[PDB]
Amino acid sequence: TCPFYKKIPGTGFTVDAFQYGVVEGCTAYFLTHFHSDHYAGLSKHFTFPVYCSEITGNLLKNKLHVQEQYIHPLPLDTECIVNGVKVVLLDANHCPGAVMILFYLPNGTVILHTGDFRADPSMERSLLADQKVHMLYLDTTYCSPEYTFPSQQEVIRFAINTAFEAVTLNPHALVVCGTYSIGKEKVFLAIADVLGSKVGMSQEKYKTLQCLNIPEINSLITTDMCSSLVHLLPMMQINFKGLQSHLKKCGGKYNQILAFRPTGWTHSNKFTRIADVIPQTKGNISIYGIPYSEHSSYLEMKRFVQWLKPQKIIPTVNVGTWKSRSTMEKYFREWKLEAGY
Ligand code: NI
Repeated sequence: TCPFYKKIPGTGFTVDAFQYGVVEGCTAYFLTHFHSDHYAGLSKHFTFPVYCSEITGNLLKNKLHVQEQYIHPLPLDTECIVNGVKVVLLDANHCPGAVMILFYLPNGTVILHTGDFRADPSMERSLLADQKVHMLYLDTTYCSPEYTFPSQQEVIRFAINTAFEAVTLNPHALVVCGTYSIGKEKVFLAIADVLGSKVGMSQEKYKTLQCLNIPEINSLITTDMCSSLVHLLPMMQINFKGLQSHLKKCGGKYNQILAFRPTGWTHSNKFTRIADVIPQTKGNISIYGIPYSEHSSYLEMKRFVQWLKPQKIIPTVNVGTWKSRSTMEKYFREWKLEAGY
């Protein structure tokens, strides 16, 4: 049965709660974003109202084949009424179409659900600043002090300069970027822009990108692999065997590959800066691991919460074990005592 952390008190609303069949009481199911864990259980067979962003709506319609009658897209940054209750969607700074949801309860309680988010100081000057928030449903993916990582901009700069240097040294080099869902599109779009190229990709991947309301998208991407010197491939193929295999398939038009694996955090964040990063190499193939995160670091998450001063915090990530919940509670109390709420 549907856990209390996916339920919104004193409404019949739920959030990211599609895997438990019919939730008793629920009149409206909210989807923060189009990642499989959050959408899990939704399909063309679902027949209840789904509320979400316009991008998330495009994806449900075209990829999942959810029938149009059940998709209720809502605009960003606008007060809307859903089943008699005032709501706002805000940009989560996660993947394309990802939202936080602000719920104004009839009794006067205000609740923020972050979905998945990368906390940022621009969120301190949104509609969030206009009133007190009593309860926060928080993306605790990286809620521990060892989780640091560079800015997205630092990582992109590094990728751009690296790719440009390699292709100017060898204009028969191919650049490859690994991918498994939506998110992190700026990595491959910024590399292509510096090389003057479109990004080549499979039919299924192109169809996904064509849903994302990216301006001038037709001028940036293509299914013609031949005509393009940046290719997307599944993350599972970003290894020496997979990359040599792909290189054979391209028909002798390239003689070298530079590949990037965008990742979350891995243990080598604790010593290395972005400038010190060096690839793994076997013959004419090099693989760079670059820590491009679309979740809050510890410092970013702490800042956000200390600004917001919630009366109660409800974690939505790593809640399955008592040790994790206990550890997280410890950090929330520290934050509260330091800040004075
Ligand atoms: Ni996500």
